[PDB]
Amino acid sequence: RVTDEDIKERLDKIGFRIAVMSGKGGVGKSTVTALLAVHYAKQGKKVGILDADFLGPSIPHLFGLEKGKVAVSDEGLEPVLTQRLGIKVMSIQFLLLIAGMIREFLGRVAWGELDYLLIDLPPGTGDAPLTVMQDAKPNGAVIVSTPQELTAAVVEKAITMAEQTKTAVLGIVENMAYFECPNCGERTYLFGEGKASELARKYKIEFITEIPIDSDLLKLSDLGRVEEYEPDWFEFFPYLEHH
Amino acid sequence: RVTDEDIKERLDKIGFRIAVMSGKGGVGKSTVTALLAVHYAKQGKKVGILDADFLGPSIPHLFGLEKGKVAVSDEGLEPVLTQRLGIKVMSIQFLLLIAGMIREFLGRVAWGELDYLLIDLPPGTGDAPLTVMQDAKPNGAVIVSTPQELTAAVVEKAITMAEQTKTAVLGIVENMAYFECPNCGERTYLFGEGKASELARKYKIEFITEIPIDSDLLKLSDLGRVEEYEPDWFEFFPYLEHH
Ligand SMILES: Nc1ncnc2c1ncn2[C@@H]1O[C@H](COP(=O)(O)OP(=O)(O)O)[C@@H](O)[C@H]1O
Ligand SMILES: Nc1ncnc2c1ncn2[C@@H]1O[C@H](COP(=O)(O)OP(=O)(O)O)[C@@H](O)[C@H]1O
Ligand SMILES: [Zn+2]
Repeated sequence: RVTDEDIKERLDKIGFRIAVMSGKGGVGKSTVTALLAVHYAKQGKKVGILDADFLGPSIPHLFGLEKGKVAVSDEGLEPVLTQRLGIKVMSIQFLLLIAGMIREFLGRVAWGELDYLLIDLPPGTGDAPLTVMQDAKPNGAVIVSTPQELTAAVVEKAITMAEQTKTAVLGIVENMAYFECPNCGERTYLFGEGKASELARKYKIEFITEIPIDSDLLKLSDLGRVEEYEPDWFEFFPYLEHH
Repeated sequence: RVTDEDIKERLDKIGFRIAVMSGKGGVGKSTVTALLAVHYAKQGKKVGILDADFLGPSIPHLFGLEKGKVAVSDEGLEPVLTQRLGIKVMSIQFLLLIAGMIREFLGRVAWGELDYLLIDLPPGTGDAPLTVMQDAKPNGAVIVSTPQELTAAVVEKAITMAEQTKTAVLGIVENMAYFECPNCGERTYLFGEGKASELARKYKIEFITEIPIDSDLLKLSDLGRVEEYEPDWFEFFPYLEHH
């Protein structure tokens, strides 16, 4: 119902809008989203996450927000805040077609004044995540995918979408690329790993990162305490002017 | 189109029909299917695989069968054989609603005389994999799922389906449960691992196995040479009368 100009006055308080996509599911898009929200929060920045993954909403579960309950004030629908860092989260999970539901998350929700709003788009490069791009129109987007699945095609299907909304591709994250034995510190690289840096150099992308399969990030993700995850794989993410 | 009694004379040559299900995708259902077909083939047994995963058919790709091409003889639709071990494979992939397509794979295809016919059901415990059970009616089925997702509920949704077709639950496979550093041999167990043996003991299941995240099985799976994968995680699978 929210007017297309009603969003304007709402997002005018959001300094930068980042979108997190993936060639598919399992790649770990939502977990990465979480870590980029935690990265920016721990730095003192005000972060907001807009869970746009209707298929499989894992954002609320990563921050122990199973207490799905949306309250409404003058500002509108109050997004539940994570306890530890206080990051604002809005997911349809808190409500026990889609083109308009994101329009509402952008106009009715009270994101207040925050520097970043990470949008956790649905998996894939199809229309589903396309519609969200249309109404959101992020300033930057991050491509998330596993090593064994980081084709130049997919990476290009991404650079493609970012065109229909004119959104800069901020970087590429190669999730679950290697493994480090805590016993000796050895690193065993999975087949196809290393394809991130090459694609990035090829398509002129600035940021690149390789998050290994960390048994700890899996432990805390399930317990809903992903905010206590100490290792920061984004402690090199370039400045993004959020004025 | 095949009559429901036409299958009878067809499956009368198949000694045992095993079904491989999963609480969802990514769990590695199709890869496990492949290894159980390779396990039985390397032992001299005649194996047949019926790729029933329309959503994401990975069986043909695991055996380098991208040469999708179904030939038809007196016997009917000739299933393409894997080069190394000669396992018969039938997938809709070789053809560039579903309730009847499996009926055809059971009546038109020429499985000849084989001891085992592994069926790679679609992911999940919904209706999709249910319909396949109705027409197939396996003698045994194997539950495949990741450690972090092996709830007693899901394990029971399985024991449930096996009832509507009266099919014995042969065992539970905990895929990607741990990791072994080839440097020192250390084992790092992922969060939630070990839930297989417990569920099994609880529900009275005989076979149980834990296949670790093996960078090698990932290498050969992509190259379409999963038949060269030397480690046998089924070298303890109980005998199964297939006369
Ligand atoms: N680096 C990692 N190490 C270990 N487990 C991981 C890692 N990245 C993701 N996971 C786990 O993989 C599963 C899928 O990731 P998820 O973020 O849910 O994917 P997506 O958003 O595409 O559906 C979850 O159990 C998640 O916690
Ligand atoms: N033990 C393992 N070690 C490494 N990679 C694995 C393992 N099991 C599965 N994989 C990989 O995980 C992905 C998903 O498995 P898949 O069998 O395709 O799942 P599903 O049958 O449920 O669709 C594939 O890339 C597969 O090769
Ligand atoms: Zn080691």
